[PDB]
Amino acid sequence: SGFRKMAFPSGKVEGCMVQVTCGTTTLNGLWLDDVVYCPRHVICTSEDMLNPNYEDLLIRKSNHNFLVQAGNVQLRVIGHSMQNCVLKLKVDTANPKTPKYKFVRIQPGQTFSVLACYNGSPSGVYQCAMRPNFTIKGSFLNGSCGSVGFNIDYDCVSFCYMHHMELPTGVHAGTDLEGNFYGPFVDRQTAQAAGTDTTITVNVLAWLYAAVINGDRWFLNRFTTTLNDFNLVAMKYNYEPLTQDHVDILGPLSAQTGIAVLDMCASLKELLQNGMNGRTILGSALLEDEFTPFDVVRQC
Amino acid sequence: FRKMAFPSGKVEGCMVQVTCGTTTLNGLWLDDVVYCPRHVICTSEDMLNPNYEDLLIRKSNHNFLVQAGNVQLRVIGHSMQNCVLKLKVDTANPKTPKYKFVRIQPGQTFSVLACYNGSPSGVYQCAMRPNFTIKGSFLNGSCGSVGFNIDYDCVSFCYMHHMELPTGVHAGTDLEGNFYGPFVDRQTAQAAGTDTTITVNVLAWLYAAVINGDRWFLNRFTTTLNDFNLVAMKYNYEPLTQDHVDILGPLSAQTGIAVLDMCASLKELLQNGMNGRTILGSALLEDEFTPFDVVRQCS
Repeated sequence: SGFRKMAFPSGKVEGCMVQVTCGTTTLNGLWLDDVVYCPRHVICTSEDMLNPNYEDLLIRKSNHNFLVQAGNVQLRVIGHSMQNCVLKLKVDTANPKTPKYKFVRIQPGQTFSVLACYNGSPSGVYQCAMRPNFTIKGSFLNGSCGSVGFNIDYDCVSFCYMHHMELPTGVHAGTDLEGNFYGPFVDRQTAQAAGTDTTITVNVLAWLYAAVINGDRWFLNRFTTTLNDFNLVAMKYNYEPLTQDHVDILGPLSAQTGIAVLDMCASLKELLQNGMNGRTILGSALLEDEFTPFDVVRQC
Repeated sequence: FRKMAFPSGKVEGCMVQVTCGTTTLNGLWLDDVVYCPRHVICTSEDMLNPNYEDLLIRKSNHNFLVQAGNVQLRVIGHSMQNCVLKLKVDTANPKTPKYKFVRIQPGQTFSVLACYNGSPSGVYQCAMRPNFTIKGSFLNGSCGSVGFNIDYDCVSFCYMHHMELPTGVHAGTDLEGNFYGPFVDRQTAQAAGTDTTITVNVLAWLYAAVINGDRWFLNRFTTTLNDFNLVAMKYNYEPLTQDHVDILGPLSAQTGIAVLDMCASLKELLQNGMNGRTILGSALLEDEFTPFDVVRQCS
């Protein structure tokens, strides 16, 4: 048994983190080629944050107002522009540690690693999923704004997230690397409400398939259900509704095993009504929903 | 409040692949020496009662293929230090960090860089269990994977993966080749003892809940060092020493709750359970955060 939530090795990302300072605010930036990306609210004092006029604030700034520091080497800002909610700082030197990279926008349910940074120093790495209410549940202290999220292909780093804000509920909101927020959030200090967080049903189903592959079976039942009956019940437990798209994605898993998808849904419905009754599933005492189908049918 | 692993960049560039015959596994390339488990010199038919000292006398330098990515490393010498092979190579690793070999004690935490055929594929944080194994995620080919801690600029290497026990747990040595726990590097029936819950790490995690404003398990009572151990022992909870109370000091000052007061809360959590409640979003009590981890991640 055993199924550890593993994060990607962070090496390639660590040599791209830098420190950006404007006036008195300092946060983290991302140095790729000859561009440094960082959140635009770096140009705000705490008093501008209630109703920032980003265009007003940026026209009044000069290249020499931005201190960029890659360890002990201080870069020179040669120009700048603003793309949505991210600020792009062109510098005179390219980063020689630039990996092969890509920008992707993810959808809720997907997972990625986060390299938590403070003042341009990496401090830790963890693995997480984008929640259905477009928030992330991680450990970001003051100064982590600008930490980034990524996945790693064969050699290619896919950057998908950059941390902007902490919500009063304790969770964290951010943009893709083109500066478009995930979810309905804005870079203001106004009262923002995260929606209801729900369990990622398709993610739970892929994990339970990995359990039958790894020997566990005590939770299977002889029943089957329809997609509509299941969603009527899952909704009752704050579970995300399942779509045909989700069913097709699980296909190969239900091919390696004998169990049709709507079978596993009937089992999952029984687990919700009864609980665990002390037992575990792949050494876990809770239903895990932060392992995608792709992850499961790749590292069987 | 998530379980965070150290950044792995400084370790990534020290992993290599070591082949001898048909066996392939991971090695740790520091200065001009490669470290790897000694059973790399064993065939699957040789692991029944291996004579390592005899098996190593047959072998020569040219029986070891050492790959650092696309480059090849030439072995100029070999030696054995308890349970690890030391392969002397011809070129020094220019990515060698400032490093140190330390041995840790059960209950302590560290990050593991899980590898396959010399290639890092994942990182995660774990604790050395009181029965001397780790609940890890290693498949075939991850032998030789390393565990580490990062002091400010200095990497402390404290673990090297050797074996997988038939229960899901994994066993290993320090970098000087001394095993953690009562295991040997033979394919035979080996049993990991009774695992217990690291009580001092649970307490530090309750302090961390209190820092994050979750303070519902707090009560007016307190208990004694001797009364609590009586309840702890009954529930499979390692006894609490006076040193443990001294380490929890800085967290008792930040929060105002004394170790034996907080111990009265934990006592109540074990007897009556959680009454359908969560601490930090959990129905179970986490025991893989040390006190230092909580100071690191919080204050």
